[PDB]
Amino acid sequence: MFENITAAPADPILGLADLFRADERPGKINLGIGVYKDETGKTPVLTSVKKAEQYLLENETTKNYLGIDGIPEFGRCTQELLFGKGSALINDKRARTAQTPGGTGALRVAADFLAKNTSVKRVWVSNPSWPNHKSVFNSAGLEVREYAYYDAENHTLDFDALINSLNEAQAGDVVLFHGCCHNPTGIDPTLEQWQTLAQLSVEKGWLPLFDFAYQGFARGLEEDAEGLRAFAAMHKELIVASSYSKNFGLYNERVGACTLVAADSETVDRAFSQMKAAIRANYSNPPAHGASVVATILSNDALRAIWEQELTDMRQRIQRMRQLFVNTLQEKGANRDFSFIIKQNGMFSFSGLTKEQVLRLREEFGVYAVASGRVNVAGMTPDNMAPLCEAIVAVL
Amino acid sequence: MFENITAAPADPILGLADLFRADERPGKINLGIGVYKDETGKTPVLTSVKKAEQYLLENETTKNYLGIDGIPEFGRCTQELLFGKGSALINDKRARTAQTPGGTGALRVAADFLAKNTSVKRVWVSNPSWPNHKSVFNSAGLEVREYAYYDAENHTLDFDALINSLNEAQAGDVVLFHGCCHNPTGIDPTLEQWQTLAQLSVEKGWLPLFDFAYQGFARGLEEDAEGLRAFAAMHKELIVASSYSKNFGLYNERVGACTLVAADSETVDRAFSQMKAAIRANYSNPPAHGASVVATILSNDALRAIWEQELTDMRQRIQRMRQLFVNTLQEKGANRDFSFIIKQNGMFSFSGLTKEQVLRLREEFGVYAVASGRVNVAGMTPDNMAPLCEAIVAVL
Ligand SMILES: Cc1ncc(COP(=O)(O)O)c(/C=N/C(CCC(=O)O)C(=O)O)c1O
Ligand SMILES: Cc1ncc(COP(=O)(O)O)c(/C=N/C(CCC(=O)O)C(=O)O)c1O
Repeated sequence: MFENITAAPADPILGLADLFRADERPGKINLGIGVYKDETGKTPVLTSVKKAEQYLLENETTKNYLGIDGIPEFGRCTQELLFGKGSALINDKRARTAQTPGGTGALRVAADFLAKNTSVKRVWVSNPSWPNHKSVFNSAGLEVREYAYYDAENHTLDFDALINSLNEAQAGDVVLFHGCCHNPTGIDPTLEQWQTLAQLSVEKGWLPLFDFAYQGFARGLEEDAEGLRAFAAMHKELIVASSYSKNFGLYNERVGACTLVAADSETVDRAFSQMKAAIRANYSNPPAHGASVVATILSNDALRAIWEQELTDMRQRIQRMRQLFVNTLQEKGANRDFSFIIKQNGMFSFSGLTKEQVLRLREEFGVYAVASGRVNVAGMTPDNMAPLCEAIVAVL
Repeated sequence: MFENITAAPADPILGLADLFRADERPGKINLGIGVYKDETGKTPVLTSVKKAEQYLLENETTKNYLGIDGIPEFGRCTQELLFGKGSALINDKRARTAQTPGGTGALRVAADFLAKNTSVKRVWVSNPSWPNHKSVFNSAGLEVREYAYYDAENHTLDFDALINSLNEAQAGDVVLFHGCCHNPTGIDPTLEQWQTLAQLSVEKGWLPLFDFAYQGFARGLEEDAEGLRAFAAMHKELIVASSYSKNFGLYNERVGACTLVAADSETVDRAFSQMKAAIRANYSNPPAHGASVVATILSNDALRAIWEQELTDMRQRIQRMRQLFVNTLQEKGANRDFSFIIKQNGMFSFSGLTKEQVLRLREEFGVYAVASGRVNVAGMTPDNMAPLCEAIVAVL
């Protein structure tokens, strides 16, 4: 049965972990996978998370199954983060949330739900985007088409090209938007651009699907949700796939949410029952530990204050690394303008390196980035910055 | 987009939790969902698990992503449980294991892997089986056909009907076997019947898929894997979807494994790369907490001894409830032979109640079972046994 199976191609991102660690030389520097590092080059457990875990250890009395949609408090807290306390969507009970294994899990549940219960056949994704978007949607039987996004000359959002691209999208197509911290470009729509896009998607009959993996890493929790909320104010229906992997540092505990919004309570409840059916036939019900940590923190004033400051600390350290990166590149070498790196949002910079320059960085210098030229600024430290920048200057 | 979606039908099992708890009367008795209860009617966290969780709390330094296939130690420990220490499958490196979110997750990963990478179109499942089998395989685009299994007159395995049923299976079809503790009948093949089936599946060209959710609940860890190992000794290829939900009491942490076996190391590695691709496009990588607990326990002599005794305690309490059930039914009423309940394996008894008798039990008496007549013996206690048996006798 298996003797004729062809090997899968290497994953453009996760496969870097394989190449790394297999690399035996001491000075190697990992700027690949999007995981936060502190100033010592480690990815620690958040202190708020350790405190929540101690509370769960001391107070959990059962591991009995959650409902298919997970912990109710987790869903309520998620909807408040997305839409705002006092939101009309929440008051009118227009939103239902399923706790999922990660943001990836939420994207797949959305895709399965859409493929089986609607007329959706196509998802529009930005060029460039996260490489696993195409994989998730294709796996559900949906085709993926690309829209223009990035002006590489000016390092801006090519808004006119984006709009003209999406003219080929038909009513009933899904359009995927990154909520904030675009992966890989770090360039987000302005509020006015979000507002224009919200209006256009209504008029064109697109179903918005938000991928919201970095809330809090651009400007702040409320600020980063402005685009989503502009869409929520205009649309009867949308889907949000959100992740707590980065902003709680809970990567391996698989903590995400799929939030379904419809015109009214009766409709969203009926539609959500089919989302739950899609979950039941996938992994049955979701993993409690990570989501319980998130719910415990978000619903407690003390823990939430600790966590919000830890998230602020992460955001500010990345911003400090952006500036140090630009300054150190000017030292040690070029003689080219990298000021655009300072304005980018999130953990990545899309640095202008070619595929071959990235290969050379890996092979010659032990500096690891993604072939797209994406580098993880959150992986930079005061200690590794000089060798990193010396390496980049060497490859031009 | 959503205004025309039809509501999903109620889940035959998990939907009981909804009907329960919504039921406001004090004397209600839950014999539905397959979760262990102790003598006090609670589903506690195992002590071995609490100890492992304290160790993780004290020693975990990161939540950085696991590999797509999860914790390496978890996979090694899983393969030893399935195949035995010193197994040829392990020595020849013919098996690869992915840590998954639950046994359900492992079944779905198997199904997706098979649908996309092989010529499999059909899965054969026993009549009766777990209702979610059909849902999982259909969701991957595989059709499900049923084979005969149960002689209800003699409460035995109808082996001749099983064999004649499977004559309609073609080479290249998948045949699903429950490893031990058949859900819902509690009737397993004898070792000699397993050995016959292993030989027959080789000659017929079936791909065996084992669902192994209850290892340790029939006779013991090694004993319960005899059937699987008989198949392993005869087949070049098979798949095992196993769960630690029940035998570690880790239901809501979603701890399972999908184990792929091929003729040699080169083949299983090539095939497993496509299993990892199927996972990446689903939930990306698996939840660490539950699987880390399992790995921590299985790989430590002290913790594993505590856990093995806790599992023995659970198995023996269920056996004591089987006897108390049969004895108490004879008291309080019938006048019918229930001795077959004593010989059944696992947490369920398939009691001979009709759909309407089960409805009456729920509506009139607040006793909750599945419409198939399946009752959770592990939900019976010395304290709830008399009202339970009085209710059953009342409906005949
Ligand atoms: C836009 C976007 N959507 C979803 C995800 C996945 O989040 P989780 O499934 O919660 O780990 C991510 C995580 N991205 C990573 C982390 C590793 C990965 O999954 O690729 C990266 O680009 O390096 C993301 O950037
Ligand atoms: C033969 C068989 N295969 C897989 C599973 C699912 O195990 P997990 O996904 O690890 O929770 C189960 C769990 N069965 C339950 C528990 C609740 C459920 O998932 O249906 C039941 O029949 O009541 C099972 O019996």
